Amino acid sequence: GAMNSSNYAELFNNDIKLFVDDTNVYRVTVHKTFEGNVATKAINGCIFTLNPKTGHLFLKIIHTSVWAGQKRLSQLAKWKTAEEVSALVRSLPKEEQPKQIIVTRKAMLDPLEVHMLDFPNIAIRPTELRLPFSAAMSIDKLSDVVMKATEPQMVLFNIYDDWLDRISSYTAFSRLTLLLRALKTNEESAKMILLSDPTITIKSYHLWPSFTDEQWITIESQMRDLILTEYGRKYNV
Amino acid sequence: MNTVPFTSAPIEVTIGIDQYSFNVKENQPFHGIKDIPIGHVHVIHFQHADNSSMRYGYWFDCRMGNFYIQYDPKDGLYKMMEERDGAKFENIVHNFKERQMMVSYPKIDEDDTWYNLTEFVQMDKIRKIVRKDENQFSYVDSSMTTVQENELSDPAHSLNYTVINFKSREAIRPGHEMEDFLDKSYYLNTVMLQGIFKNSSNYFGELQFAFLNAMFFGNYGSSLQWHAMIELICSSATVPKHMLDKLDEILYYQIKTLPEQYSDILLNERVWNICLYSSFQKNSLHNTEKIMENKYPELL
Ligand SMILES: CS(=O)(=O)Nc1ccccc1CN
Repeated sequence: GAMNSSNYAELFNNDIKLFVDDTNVYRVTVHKTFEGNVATKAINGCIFTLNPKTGHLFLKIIHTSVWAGQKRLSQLAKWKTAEEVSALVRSLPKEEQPKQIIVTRKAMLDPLEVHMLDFPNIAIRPTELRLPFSAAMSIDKLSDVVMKATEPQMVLFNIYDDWLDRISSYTAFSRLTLLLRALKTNEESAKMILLSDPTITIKSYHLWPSFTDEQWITIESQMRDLILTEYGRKYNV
Repeated sequence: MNTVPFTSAPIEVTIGIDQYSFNVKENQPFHGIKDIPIGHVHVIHFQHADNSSMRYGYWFDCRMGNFYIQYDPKDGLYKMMEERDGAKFENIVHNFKERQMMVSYPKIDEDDTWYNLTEFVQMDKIRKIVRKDENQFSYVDSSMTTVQENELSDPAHSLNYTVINFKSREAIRPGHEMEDFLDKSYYLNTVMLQGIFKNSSNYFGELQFAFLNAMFFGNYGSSLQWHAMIELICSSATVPKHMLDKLDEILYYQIKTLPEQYSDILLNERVWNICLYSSFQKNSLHNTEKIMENKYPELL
């Protein structure tokens, strides 16, 4: 069925699974026209497809040309997402195909179920977790590859860098969701925290800085403080 | 006019004949139903006074044989049987009519209700949904499941309606996923009409039979089938104009006949609101929308 806090360790078991988030597929800027009406301009987007056990991220870049001449784009975006996830599954060897795909938004269930009818044994599930994957475009190297794309493209990343050499996938997922929640709540301050110390750098082959174990504890504390600080600013607490 | 005699009525029972019904007391001198209109299928149905569990009954057409009802004290139900001795049968009926031991099928001359509910229903198609080839009539009851229900358990006692499933490979062409899911015209026109049913008359016959089994027996799988066959049409952007006009008439008479007090269990809110107010055909069912809004405005 649906995925929640009761069955949370299921994410880190040995059954291959993917999260799919479609919140950055169809992206627009809204502006005034010369006549004073309002129009949208699409910008490149991405599908965020993540294995939470291994950290492997299949980032399908959605180039603005896919919307040309199409109507009802917010509806089309869900079906394009499901089309691309289905194509990804079919591209993987059988032993790498997921046994479950967890969508972060319930509106993706029917499009994905329909595109995956050929795979009756892959479960398509919603979740009651509120996951901050929309903030993926706050990760500088991911935003850069999306914005520079001139055509459709798939780029593979490990969203955990090398963390699994030192921590479990449960802890790595918790660190990722804390970082992304902080970037979603106050992007400027979160990036300040992550980069304030110029002696800690991001390796060329990594997304996040090369913090020691003790430095990650400090960073994580500062991110929790940031989230709490913004919560107090929001609700006047 | 044809006649279905009863050997006797040993147990108290409410007897239905098409949309009519009457009560028979235990051991009352009741010997059947006369003046049954030729030209239509009919259903004779039962609900025992001491155990309303299991409504059951029989679909038949008097042009196909001479049929009678006899209670079976072992199996505990009124059974339909065929009499092959025509002279015996005529003699039995004449005696019971002379003694005025039969109810008359009470059709008002002005009243086309039964024709309107059975216009496309044919005994030959009934006998393919309800499989018991040794009889010319077909038994249905409240509890019988459909083939589709069994997939999701005795196959000999099932209702073999045509399986309709909107999230199935039959309904969705590889490469046209969004198109076929949001506009079911392919599935309606190519898969179902051209492929399975052959013509719209056979499709409407099955739809009408599903409705009638839902209404007369409280058969849940029949109700599911009726709504699925409506939704498939309403969710198609391309439907022949003659089919939409006929559907409106079919549904109008079904909604008109439904007991007001059964509307809560026989009508699916989601399907009807979708069909009348959101679907491609939301403006094509004028007669049905008007009777629905005036008779069951709560459901909407
Ligand atoms: C079955 S039955 O016998 O009650 N029928 C019937 C029909 C017409 C008039 C009178 C009767 C019986 N009182």
